[PDB]
Amino acid sequence: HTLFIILALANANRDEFLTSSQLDEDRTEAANRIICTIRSRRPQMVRSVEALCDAYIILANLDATQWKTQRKGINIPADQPITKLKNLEDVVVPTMEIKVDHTGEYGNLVTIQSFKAEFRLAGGVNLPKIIDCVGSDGKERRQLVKGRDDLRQDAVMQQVFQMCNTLLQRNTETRKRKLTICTYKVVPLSQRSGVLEWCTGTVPIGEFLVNNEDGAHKRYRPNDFSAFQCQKKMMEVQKKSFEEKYEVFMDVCQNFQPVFRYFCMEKFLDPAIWFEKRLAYTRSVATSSIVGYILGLGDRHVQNILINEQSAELVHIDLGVAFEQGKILPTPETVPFRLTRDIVDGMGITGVEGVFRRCCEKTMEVMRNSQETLLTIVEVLLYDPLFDWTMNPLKALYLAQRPSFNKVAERVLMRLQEKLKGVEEGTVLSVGGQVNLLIQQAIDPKNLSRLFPGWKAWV
Amino acid sequence: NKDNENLYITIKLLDPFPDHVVFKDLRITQQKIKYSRGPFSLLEEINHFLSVSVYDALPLTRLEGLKDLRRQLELHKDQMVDIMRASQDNPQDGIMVKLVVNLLQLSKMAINHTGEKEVLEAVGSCLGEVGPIDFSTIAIQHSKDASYTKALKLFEDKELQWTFIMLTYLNNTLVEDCVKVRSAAVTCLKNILATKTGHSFWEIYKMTTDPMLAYLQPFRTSRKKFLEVPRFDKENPFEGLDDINLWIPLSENHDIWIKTLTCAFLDSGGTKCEILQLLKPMCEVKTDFCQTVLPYLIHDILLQDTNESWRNLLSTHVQGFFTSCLRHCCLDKKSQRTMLAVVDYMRRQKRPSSGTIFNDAFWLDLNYLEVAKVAQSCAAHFTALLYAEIYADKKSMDDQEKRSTTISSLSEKSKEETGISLQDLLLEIYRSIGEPDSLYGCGGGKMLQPITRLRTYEHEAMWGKALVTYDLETAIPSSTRQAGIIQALQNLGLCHILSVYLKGLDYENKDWCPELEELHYQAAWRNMQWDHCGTSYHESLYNALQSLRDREFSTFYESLKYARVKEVEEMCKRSLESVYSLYPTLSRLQAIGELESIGELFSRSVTHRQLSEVYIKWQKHSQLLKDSDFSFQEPIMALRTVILEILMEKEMDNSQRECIKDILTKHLVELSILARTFKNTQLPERAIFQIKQYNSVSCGVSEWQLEEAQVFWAKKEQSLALSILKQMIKKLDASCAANNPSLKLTYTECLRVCGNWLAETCLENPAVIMQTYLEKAVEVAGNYDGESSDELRNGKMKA
Amino acid sequence: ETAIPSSTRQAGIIQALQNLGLCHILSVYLKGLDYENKDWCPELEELHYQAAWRNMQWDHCGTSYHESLYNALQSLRDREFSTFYESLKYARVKEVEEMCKRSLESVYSLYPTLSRLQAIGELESIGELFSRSVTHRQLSEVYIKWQKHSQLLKDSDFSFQEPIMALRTVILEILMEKEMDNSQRECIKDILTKHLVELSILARTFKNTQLPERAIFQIKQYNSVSCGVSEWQLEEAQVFWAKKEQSLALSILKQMIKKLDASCAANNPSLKLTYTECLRVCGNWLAETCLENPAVIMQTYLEKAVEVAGNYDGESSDELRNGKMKA
Ligand SMILES: Nc1ncnc2c1ncn2[C@@H]1O[C@H](COP(=O)(O)OP(=O)(O)NP(=O)(O)O)[C@@H](O)[C@H]1O
Ligand SMILES: [Mg+2]
Ligand SMILES: [Zn+2]
Repeated sequence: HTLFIILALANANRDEFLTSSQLDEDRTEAANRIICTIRSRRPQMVRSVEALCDAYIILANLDATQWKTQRKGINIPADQPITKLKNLEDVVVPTMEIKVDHTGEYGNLVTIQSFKAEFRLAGGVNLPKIIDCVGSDGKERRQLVKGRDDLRQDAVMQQVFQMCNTLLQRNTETRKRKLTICTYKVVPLSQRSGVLEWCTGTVPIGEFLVNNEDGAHKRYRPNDFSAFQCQKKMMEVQKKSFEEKYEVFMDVCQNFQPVFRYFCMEKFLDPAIWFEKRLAYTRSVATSSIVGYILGLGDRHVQNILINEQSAELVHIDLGVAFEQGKILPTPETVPFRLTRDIVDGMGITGVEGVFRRCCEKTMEVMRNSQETLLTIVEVLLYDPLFDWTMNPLKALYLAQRPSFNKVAERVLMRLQEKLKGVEEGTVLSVGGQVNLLIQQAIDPKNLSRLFPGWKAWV
Repeated sequence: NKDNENLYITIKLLDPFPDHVVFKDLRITQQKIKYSRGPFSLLEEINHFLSVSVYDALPLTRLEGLKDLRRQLELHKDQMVDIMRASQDNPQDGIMVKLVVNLLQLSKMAINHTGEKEVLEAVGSCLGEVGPIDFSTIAIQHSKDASYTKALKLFEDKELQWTFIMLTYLNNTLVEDCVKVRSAAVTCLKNILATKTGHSFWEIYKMTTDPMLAYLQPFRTSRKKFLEVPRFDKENPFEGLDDINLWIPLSENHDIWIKTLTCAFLDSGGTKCEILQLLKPMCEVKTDFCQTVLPYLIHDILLQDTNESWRNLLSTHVQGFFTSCLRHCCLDKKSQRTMLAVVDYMRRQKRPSSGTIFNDAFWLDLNYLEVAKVAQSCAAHFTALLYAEIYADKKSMDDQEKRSTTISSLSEKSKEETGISLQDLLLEIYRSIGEPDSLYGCGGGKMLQPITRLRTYEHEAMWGKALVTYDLETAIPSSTRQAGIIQALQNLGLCHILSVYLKGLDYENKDWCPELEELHYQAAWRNMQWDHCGTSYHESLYNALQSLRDREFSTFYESLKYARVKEVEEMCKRSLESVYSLYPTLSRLQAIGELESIGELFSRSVTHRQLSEVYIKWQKHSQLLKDSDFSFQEPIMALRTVILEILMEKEMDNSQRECIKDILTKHLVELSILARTFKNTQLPERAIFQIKQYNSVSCGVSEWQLEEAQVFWAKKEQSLALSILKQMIKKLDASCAANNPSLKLTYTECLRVCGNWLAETCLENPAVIMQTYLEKAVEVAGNYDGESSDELRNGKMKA
Repeated sequence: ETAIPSSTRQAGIIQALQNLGLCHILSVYLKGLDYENKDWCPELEELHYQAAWRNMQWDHCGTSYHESLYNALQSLRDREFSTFYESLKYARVKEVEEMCKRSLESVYSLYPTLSRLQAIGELESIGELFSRSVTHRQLSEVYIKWQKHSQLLKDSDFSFQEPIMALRTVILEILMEKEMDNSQRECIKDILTKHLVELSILARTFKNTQLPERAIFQIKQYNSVSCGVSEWQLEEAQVFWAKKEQSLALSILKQMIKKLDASCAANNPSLKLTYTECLRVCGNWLAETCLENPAVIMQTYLEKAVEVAGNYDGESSDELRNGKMKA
């Protein structure tokens, strides 16, 4: 549970080696000392894990821009050292979640056996590589290797999500309702490259809804406006008045009816299973929305939300934007979370009323009852020297592109404390009142109109 | 044949023999065959029981397995906690809920059969061993044959799947006692196997291993020319089916109705598939076969439909049948289920035209609101919910198309068009489902109605508001008016008030309906009103308690057996689709089992070890119920308190009743803690009063005083709780001199709680609070050197 | 608790039941207590007579206060005015004699006596109205006097005002249940509805929720729902809001607003005040609950109430001025 973190700290500048302030060199030297101390008694494990990390970094540094149009699978070049390594009985799979035991002895763990020779590519600005890892048991595992990006923030967000899950588990009101946050393992390897868990059996909600070829909206409502038409209309009114934006958004919403409720109908024909999946989806949406509001999660567009095909549970990815840094963006986010028409339509005929509202109230009560622990955790995060959570102009422009630290941290902590105590506009609001206010703000068409077209508020 | 390798597996899985001298050698042989690998844990025993279940559907043969499972559940309750924890990640396939479902299915199969009482008693005892444990699931799932599903997946053509289904059904019914049915099945098997489709099925299905292939070998024959099914062209194929009387005879004769409908479909010329035409002799002798084949016949007719004439005819006849159901006429619960199964089967079929699942849901032009209402009447809650959602979506799409509406408006249009309110129907559907959160989704309908308000108050445990509304409103029927009044009074304590109210009600009214007798017996046994003296649950419990007092054990066991059998029989006739419907039954069976278990202790001598073991078992099983609702745990605690008080009021000349007094005090403290957790204040106060009846105040204070202080704190009475705790601290300081290890934990907890309460109330400066309570508790817990304990470790950690 | 003496145990039980409403429960409890016990101490007879006259249990039939009140009420029903006045005189004399022997040092010792004497005086005053012909002017004057004297009691405790309101409600219900072939009982029905609305408001002020619900139920017994809504529906919505049931109150007020919008077309001056108050209260409740955006709340409730109160030109009134000021 610690070797990969220390190696990642010690391999901050190995990206250019394979291909600032004194604190960086001091941290690197201390990490090297820890690595030598670990290698003193168990050298084979340290050497094998270091070789695996070097192989991952080399694979990440591969350009592979020629196969952008290929989606069938490209054979890994024989020059990559990842192919040479096989049967690493001393390396546990970083993708898998390793259970923690009180005893120091670790046994019967799934170790890396070999890697498949074929790798896939995912859409995006940069090209990440999807590789398959075969464990000791012989079960394949899919791993996503990302380059030119920082993955430590994602790992920290996953840790906070794990803490939220543990807080929700120990309360009987949320344990009965099985309110959990879907999490995936993130293993940073350097300051520029890293590897993280690939959620098998999950599809983006935007891919399912507004796909150009076989989207849900096109399949179920051929006579309505296409996704491209709505996107173009929203981009046209971008440099216009607020009233014009509002009336354009209303016109688009009039000719764009939600069809997301059909996911459970076409995937779960049994009424009992369909009801179970719909209830699980509603509970997952309510819990994720409350957690995101508490942590100030932003940039929750269609491509950043994944839905499990088997369990119908939402999975949130790309957690770089948090602590209300999305409001500081050139196009501020006026919604605490994503509660668009598709999201409400997928909850059933009752909509936000019923399971969603009660689950949101229970989650907010749990958050309020554990305000001290959450505040302490956020204080621990905010003073991390390597946690680059503050918004910068480069990140602001990259997020929205078209064709004193102590004072900020204290302000963020005060805002979080006000959220945990129910203070919104200087007044004390109950759990039910706060939940109602958040639902109203999320479903308000006026707030959705101001949002960036890339966020796809109408979707 | 123990050494036979091919027979060893099936010998291992057979049910154990009855406990008798004659079955000795076979018993040891079976136990050593089964336990050859090694001892079996509770999970392994449950898995073995479930694997045995799928073999023979005869409840009489499973009596010994039921008793063995009861024994394992009784003496392996520790492993049940681990079993439940292991199923937390995936509660859908929990082994415990699967076992409960299998036991209930076995009880249903035992209905109307010889020796059913023993099977029902054994099942009730097994469900009494495991109580209403929160399974973290809402919908009951039924076990499905994996091999059958794989065989269905083997064939891609729909006709091949139909052939496989019919051949499997014929093979299954070939072992029936009826000889005409066997002859018809053999003739149909030969006819199907002689066709080209049967040959293609045999070629595709011969790769897999299945005994049905060997069973069908003699019937199959090799011929140069394939069997040809004659095709006749009727002048008007629609005249046979275009009859409203034919579709709805409904003369309380479902068998002849389904037989005539199947025959009329068969004689129609619309059918194109060859295998369906040869099923007439088998259909004419079995109604179940007709019900099974009817969806396939309808699908085959609709596939060959031209100009939508058959689709329109079937749509209007099915709609007329559903309207005749809605009416008030008085149809048989089998015809409605058959039509619901027909609709469900047709909903899963892909239409010939390219489309989505929503288009596939409308093979026939049907009003799904009526079908949902029928399904709700047939207790198909999830099916009714899905049909209601489909109807709402279809009507919204139709309105949008016509124009080129909220829930209340859509319900108003539904009422003004078909006479059925969508919001009301969704209300009863969600109430039947029983999921607490879904009740708030559809609440806009009948908001001002007193019944809805009272149900909301009862769901939210607003017993005072419910009592006020029950007393205020009068137009509500009396039987449920006093039923709610009594329930609200009992949930708030008020035992004397409830008893006087019952006496006055009996004085003013001579007629006595069973509900009021049930509530009167419940209050009589709960309040220990022993002078009040088919049989119902609480009446049986009261009779058993009096038999226990009078040492009439034979009638005590007979009454408990009758109550268990009645509870199981009442649970058998329910829908068995919602998990929440099992919790009251499981709680009642647990209470019956606990009373039966304490009966043997009462009968024989009273010893400290037996009482300690019984209390430990009760505490462990209560911990197994930590996620259960308070409504399912409160009756168990009340029965335990009544049992303990009955044990104490027994003549006790051995002067060792202090053990029972301590056990009752601990039980009442635990009950107070549980009620405090569920935001209840009347029950903890009653428990404190009951403790104070049997206890007093001495130099050495006890835990129930701290529990009373906590209860007073929960009642928003901070001054009283602080004064009580300060008096407790002063008495502890004056009494103990670091000499009593037992008082160490009480002193530390009292100091810590008082310091926390003072800090919360801001009634003292931090310096004095630290000097007097917190650091004092830490010093008491640490410097006393009363180490080597776990409770001390927990107290030190909390301090 | 059981060690407490029984006489005060059931005295407290009856008092607690009465203060929470529960008239049927209290009556059944009294019947069961009389069934299980033959000895009848004066305190229990006093409480039984109090419940009998408060619940209009007229089939129950020195003299005490509530017994005298019950006898006077039966004499009023039977038109036996001589014994009605004799009973009221005896009750007044007994109350004064009982007050004479007290210490007369604490002002709080006078309030129950003053309240009892006020109730006796009000019953005596309404006796002459009952005896002679019933006219609109006499009932209006009596109600105006009752309202003025209640305003004189605005600082009195609820324990001294509740019996007076209960006696007024009983008197009005007895007047209504009298045979009325002149078809002018609607005036008494309106007076009772206004009195019960005032009682609900007073109980709401004193943080009481059972009594306002009972008053609303009593109003609904004699009233129904028509195209033109009335004030007691708004009072019921306020009562439900006081019961921490925000959804029910909001739904009731929204239904009231929809019915007002569909019914009135700026033609009923009486409905103007009800519509303005309902819109203002609903807008304030929505703002407090944060269940709607400020733009919609302003567009639908607040500015709509202001427009209704101002543009209708139903001026020259004081209630309209108060409603406009509040909006
Ligand atoms: N953990 C994951 N599991 C499964 N699919 C994932 C995961 N992370 C990303 N994806 C897929 O990758 C797609 C692109 O997202 P991502 O890999 O974050 O690249 P990106 O959009 O360019 N983000 P960024 O690099 O932060 O600007 C998503 O739409 C998903 O389909
Ligand atoms: Mg992304
Ligand atoms: Zn009928």
